[PDB]
Amino acid sequence: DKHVNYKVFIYDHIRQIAIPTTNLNSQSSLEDIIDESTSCQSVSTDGSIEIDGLTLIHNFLSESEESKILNMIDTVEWAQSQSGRRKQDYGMPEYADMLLNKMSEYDVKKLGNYQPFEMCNLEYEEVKKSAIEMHQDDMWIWGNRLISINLINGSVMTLSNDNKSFLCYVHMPHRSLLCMADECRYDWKHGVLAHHIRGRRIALTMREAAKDF
Repeated sequence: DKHVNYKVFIYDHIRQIAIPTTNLNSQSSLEDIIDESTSCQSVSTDGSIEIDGLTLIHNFLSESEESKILNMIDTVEWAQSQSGRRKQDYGMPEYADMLLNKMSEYDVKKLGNYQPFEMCNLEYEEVKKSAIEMHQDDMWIWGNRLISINLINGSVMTLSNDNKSFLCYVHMPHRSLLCMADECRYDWKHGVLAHHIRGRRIALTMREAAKDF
């Protein structure tokens, strides 16, 4: 753990702020996150922070929508990625248009006007011990908003801030959408630890370019 002596926060999806907690650590179990995530509303705002650009929307997809998408996903072949992951590189998929619209309908200001260069499905699997390390995309090549939709199972998106030694867990439930922009995009690195994966999960990624080139 690089985050062993970090200050750990939990994201309150209702108040849309990160509360510090002593009940979590850098090696917290997936259950610990969920219990703290649902119990942090009554906790004090003392020491809390606001992470501008972090947008979690519960139940972004319905079960019909998800089922339709998952069936279309599995027709296409899976490539090999790193750290026990697989991928499908796309823009091309028919279900992209739908997702872009729903994103605009919920919020035209933030999630509208979105033309991503890449749309990528990232398959996780508990048995492979799939994961993605803490990292950040360069602002000179990659743009503002990073979308991620939780298919099959939810998980936890771990955020870090090295300059301030802040660790933050965002519980992403089944069929939730996480948009990462602004501060969250540019001042925080993001990752998903192996012990936060429940069975199989497919993260439906999107990302826009910084420039047309």
